[PDB]
Amino acid sequence: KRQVASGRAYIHASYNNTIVTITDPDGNPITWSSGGVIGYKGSRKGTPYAAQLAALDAAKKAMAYGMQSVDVIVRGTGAGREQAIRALQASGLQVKSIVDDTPVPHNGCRPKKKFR
Amino acid sequence: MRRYEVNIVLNPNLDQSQLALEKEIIQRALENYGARVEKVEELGLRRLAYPIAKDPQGYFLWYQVEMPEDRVNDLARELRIRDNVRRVMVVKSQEPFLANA
Amino acid sequence: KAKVKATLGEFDLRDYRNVEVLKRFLSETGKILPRRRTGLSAKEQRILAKTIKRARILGLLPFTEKLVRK
Amino acid sequence: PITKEEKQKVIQEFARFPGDTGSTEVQVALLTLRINRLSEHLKVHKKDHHSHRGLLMMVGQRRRLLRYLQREDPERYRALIEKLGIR
RNA sequence: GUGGGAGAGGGUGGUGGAAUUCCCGGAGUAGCGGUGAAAUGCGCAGAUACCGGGAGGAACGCCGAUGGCGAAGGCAGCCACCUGGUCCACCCGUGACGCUGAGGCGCGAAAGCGUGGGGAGCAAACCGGAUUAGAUACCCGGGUAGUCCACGCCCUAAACGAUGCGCGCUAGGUCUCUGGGUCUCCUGGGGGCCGAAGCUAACGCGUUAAGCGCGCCGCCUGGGGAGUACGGCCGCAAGGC
Ligand SMILES: [Mg+2]
Ligand SMILES: [Mg+2]
Ligand SMILES: [Mg+2]
Ligand SMILES: [Mg+2]
Ligand SMILES: [Mg+2]
Ligand SMILES: [Mg+2]
Ligand SMILES: [Mg+2]
Ligand SMILES: [Mg+2]
Ligand SMILES: [Mg+2]
Ligand SMILES: [Mg+2]
Ligand SMILES: [Mg+2]
Ligand SMILES: [Mg+2]
Ligand SMILES: [Mg+2]
Ligand SMILES: [Mg+2]
Ligand SMILES: [Mg+2]
Ligand SMILES: [Mg+2]
Ligand SMILES: [Mg+2]
Ligand SMILES: [Mg+2]
Ligand SMILES: [Mg+2]
Ligand SMILES: [Mg+2]
Ligand SMILES: [Mg+2]
Ligand SMILES: [Mg+2]
Ligand SMILES: [Mg+2]
Ligand SMILES: [Mg+2]
Ligand SMILES: [Mg+2]
Ligand SMILES: [Mg+2]
Ligand SMILES: [Mg+2]
Ligand SMILES: [Mg+2]
Ligand SMILES: [Mg+2]
Ligand SMILES: [Mg+2]
Ligand SMILES: [Mg+2]
Ligand SMILES: [Mg+2]
Ligand SMILES: [Mg+2]
Ligand SMILES: [Mg+2]
Ligand SMILES: [Mg+2]
Ligand SMILES: [Mg+2]
Ligand SMILES: [Mg+2]
Ligand SMILES: [Mg+2]
Ligand SMILES: [Mg+2]
Ligand SMILES: [Mg+2]
Ligand SMILES: [Mg+2]
Ligand SMILES: [Mg+2]
Ligand SMILES: [Mg+2]
Ligand SMILES: [Mg+2]
Repeated sequence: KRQVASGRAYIHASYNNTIVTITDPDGNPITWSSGGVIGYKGSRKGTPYAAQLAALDAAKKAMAYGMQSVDVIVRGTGAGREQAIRALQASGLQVKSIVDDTPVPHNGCRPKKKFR
Repeated sequence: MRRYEVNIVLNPNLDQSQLALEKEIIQRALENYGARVEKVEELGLRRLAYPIAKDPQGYFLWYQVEMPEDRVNDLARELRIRDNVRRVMVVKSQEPFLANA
Repeated sequence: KAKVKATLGEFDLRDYRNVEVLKRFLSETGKILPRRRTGLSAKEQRILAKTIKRARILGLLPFTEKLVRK
Repeated sequence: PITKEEKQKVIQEFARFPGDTGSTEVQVALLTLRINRLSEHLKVHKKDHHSHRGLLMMVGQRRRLLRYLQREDPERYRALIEKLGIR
């Protein structure tokens, strides 16, 4: 209903899930998918397959609003962080660029014992 | 008296009425704190490395002065008062350490 | 690879204001390069660290950048 | 701090003769000037315990030179003390 | 003394960006989260993911090191003021003024205590979910004291180099920080590694001694009872010597 046809794709990849958002050039989102959006429920969502199908689910949802050009942004290390990218390139969406923007603190906040 | 270097970055949207006022304000503040000015370098519009005050550029000033040391931090306090003044960084002058000489 | 001090001129290591030359010591991200990549001495790198941090606060050198790859 | 302008003013005031930089009186003068610099710095900054250690070392060395002057020539000791207002 | 030098040494004020959390707005559906699997938890009052604006607190990525500084505890963004220690060159001055050090006094991580602040993240106790034969636990979701600041207490430690301090002497080689020099190198002052002589029960130490000597302090004399009992001093208490 928008006809954006150019914009950004954010891959949020953790060890428990891989989830993909697609926005317009200004950053405001359009559609999105994830490991849970497709049928997967538990630990399966943080798999490269779920990463693939999630990237492709949002990539077809963006075809509705007419997306062709896509700028990829990646945050987090995760299984299928790369597999969601590789899926995104073959989605028909012409991938403009790929950037890794994973936030790293300058040692500011005390992590949970899990990360200690 | 020791010798310092004053760095002042202000908002790069001023017309002349405000640019003169802002700098003749920096003169007035220096006078009251006893800063003899040895030399000045006015660079002006420079592309900043990151957004400062939502503005992608900044107007650059540099002064080399000699003043009493006890008064320096109250001079920093007096320059950052101005809304248009964004960065005040005052460094004690050092010898130009060369490398690959 | 080549080292930074090797392909350069005679410069002021203490000048926080010269961006054209200080940009040559940053990586693709804003990170300050190790001595193995700058070819500097123990005393020089310590001084460079401080001068780059000075330039970062004046908005001349970046704190961190975005890597365009992967 | 203590500039060499003020240093020389003291060394010339307490020298036993022109050119003397190391007399006991001159050392005890120069230590005492640093003592009074530090104890006024320590009236404020009470929580600075590392500078306080430097002071305990100066008093030890200042009282070690005075304990020496007392033994050899007790006159120059009083004329030094009465001139520095100590003890 | 003079003239130079390096440094997260200390105290005070100021300040910068990254990240977490919360609030506001924009946009946007059906889950997010989390684990070995999970569940409690959160989500249609619209979360997670994304863009922007704001508040607040704590810690400083890269530089960063086998590195530097300090007597030890310990010290890491940047700027300025106050300030301590230390090292080198000159061979200038005093003329044994030295060393150690029972007492005394000062310092003393973390935790804990008092009064008043502060409170983002983390997190004893605790509230739950799991696992389990049981779970008073590791794993998961929550969360108070506290961690942070001011002032005053507490005085412990694997407070470690398990090696008290100062000085003289006794092959070198090699890496390194930092001075000076006639700058393949020489010469100081630190920090590492091999190793002469020698010591050691052995492992190992070896110009940074655990070697050869001297001065002075501390301390030891089988394990359990026991750092307990009593007494004393100290502490608001926990408790300490
Ligand atoms: Mg999962
Ligand atoms: Mg993380
Ligand atoms: Mg990590
Ligand atoms: Mg990791
Ligand atoms: Mg860790
Ligand atoms: Mg301002
Ligand atoms: Mg000096
Ligand atoms: Mg410091
Ligand atoms: Mg909202
Ligand atoms: Mg519910
Ligand atoms: Mg708040
Ligand atoms: Mg490191
Ligand atoms: Mg040391
Ligand atoms: Mg230690
Ligand atoms: Mg100094
Ligand atoms: Mg002589
Ligand atoms: Mg003589
Ligand atoms: Mg004692
Ligand atoms: Mg303590
Ligand atoms: Mg504590
Ligand atoms: Mg308290
Ligand atoms: Mg928590
Ligand atoms: Mg917990
Ligand atoms: Mg069992
Ligand atoms: Mg033993
Ligand atoms: Mg012991
Ligand atoms: Mg050696
Ligand atoms: Mg040299
Ligand atoms: Mg050595
Ligand atoms: Mg042998
Ligand atoms: Mg050895
Ligand atoms: Mg020798
Ligand atoms: Mg020895
Ligand atoms: Mg005993
Ligand atoms: Mg037994
Ligand atoms: Mg017995
Ligand atoms: Mg037994
Ligand atoms: Mg026992
Ligand atoms: Mg006990
Ligand atoms: Mg008894
Ligand atoms: Mg008792
Ligand atoms: Mg009592
Ligand atoms: Mg108890
Ligand atoms: Mg106890």
